[PDB]
Amino acid sequence: ITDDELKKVHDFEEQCIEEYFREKDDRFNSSNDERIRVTSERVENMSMR
Amino acid sequence: ARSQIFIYGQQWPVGSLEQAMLDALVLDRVDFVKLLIENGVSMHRFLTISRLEELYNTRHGPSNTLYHLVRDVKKREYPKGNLPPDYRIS
Amino acid sequence: SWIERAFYKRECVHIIPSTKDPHRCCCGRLIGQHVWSISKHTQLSPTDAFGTIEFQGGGHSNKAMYVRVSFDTKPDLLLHLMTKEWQLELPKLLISVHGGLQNFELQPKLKQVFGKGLIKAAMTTGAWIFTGGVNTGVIRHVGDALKDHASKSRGKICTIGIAPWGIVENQEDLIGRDVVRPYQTMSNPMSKLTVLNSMHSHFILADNGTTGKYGAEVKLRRQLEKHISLQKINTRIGQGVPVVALIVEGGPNVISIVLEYLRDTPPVPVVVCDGSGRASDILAFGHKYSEEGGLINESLRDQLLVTIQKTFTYTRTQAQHLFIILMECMKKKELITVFRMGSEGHQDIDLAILTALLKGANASAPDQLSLALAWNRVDI
Repeated sequence: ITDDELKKVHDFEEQCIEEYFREKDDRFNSSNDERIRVTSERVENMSMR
Repeated sequence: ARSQIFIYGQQWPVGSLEQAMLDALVLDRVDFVKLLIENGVSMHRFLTISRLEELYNTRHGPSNTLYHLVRDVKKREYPKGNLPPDYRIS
Repeated sequence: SWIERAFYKRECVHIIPSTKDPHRCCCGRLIGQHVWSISKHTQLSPTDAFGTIEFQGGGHSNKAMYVRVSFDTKPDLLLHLMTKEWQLELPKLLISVHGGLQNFELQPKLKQVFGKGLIKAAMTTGAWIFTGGVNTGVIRHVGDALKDHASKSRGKICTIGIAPWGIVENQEDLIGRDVVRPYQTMSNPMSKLTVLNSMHSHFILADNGTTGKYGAEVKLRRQLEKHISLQKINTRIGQGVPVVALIVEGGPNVISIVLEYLRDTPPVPVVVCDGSGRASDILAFGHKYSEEGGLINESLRDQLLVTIQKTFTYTRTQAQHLFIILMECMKKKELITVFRMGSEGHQDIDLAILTALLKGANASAPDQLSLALAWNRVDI
């Protein structure tokens, strides 16, 4: 491919990498286990406070 | 380091951040690499040939099997044998 | 090739007046470094600095388009540039963020609330954020908010910053014609020049010729905002796009900016924030202690005078003139919406901003409904 097409392909790859990483973060943050753990830690700190 | 050393208005000497970058790289400190990158240090202006050669010749951090690979390819290229202990891997 | 043949630029060909330092000319640049017409004798030429900036370092990698334009260019050409060459649709909302050029630190809760509000307001309505461009103070806070937005959200906030061309660091690094130029986010503390903000989307870096001095972008930014507000919104009910003015901290000049915004046809609502300090705090102290607008009694008048003379370190007559400008601003007390951290100050930036826009338009409920339909805000 040419150079503009190479830039377009590289930008598409960076978009895909960002999409995948932060969607993985959204999946981790919306899971039941992470929610339960965050709630328990907040409830413990809230009980001491 | 994030909450005290990298506070707002902190004066930084020229070239010290790249030295801290090299020291964090040779000691396998991923979060310090992240913090230094987020605090202005760029890999394009930092990474040189000599710095990469120093990174390949470091002795800190975890163990690796790179020396055995270098010894094997040196034995295959020039059939010598065991590398000298004070060998700089080019 | 259209950018070079449409936009122009100016450079310092003067008689080199030393004023104080023999190397420092009227433009401030070095005496041998050379190559308005009053004392600068500047000449006009096609531009040589436009394209794309690749922000190297500073965490996330972000590409920001840029163009160097003259300070006297007509805003229609600039708006055509953003709509056509940069492929930006016409915004449903314009936000003008003003503040102090000096760096400052705010409370953590106030900073988090302000950043989340600015991000959500620019996201839901698809607005344009207008900053000072360089990475100083309030624009630094906006850049931190955009960094958080990139760290936890999937949108692309259009955050066009307008900065003086002569005050940005590494001016030779941004020289090119439609060429991607790398930029360094490192800023030398010894140099008085400041770097551009890393997390901005577009730049309208304006050159009046001079280097290291401000004032080369205020008139162009105001004219561009007026020209944008003159454009009709896509609802076609008979209204232009709404313009708000967010003020954080600020100095003596932002009071004059607020006066220019309020005493305008059409009027522009102004939203201020409390807890940052300086001019925003004196505006808030005026707003709570105001009674019937300009009807301010003597005791709080003297309190305002002494707080102006203490915070801004001004003289007696300067504080009196600033209080006169405050009262001239206050005559229009209905437009100014004051956000207070905690309490019953809408508990959010965006409720205050959108409510201020709704009663700054001051039109019929069909017009407010069409504005809310354009912003896709059913809750508002």
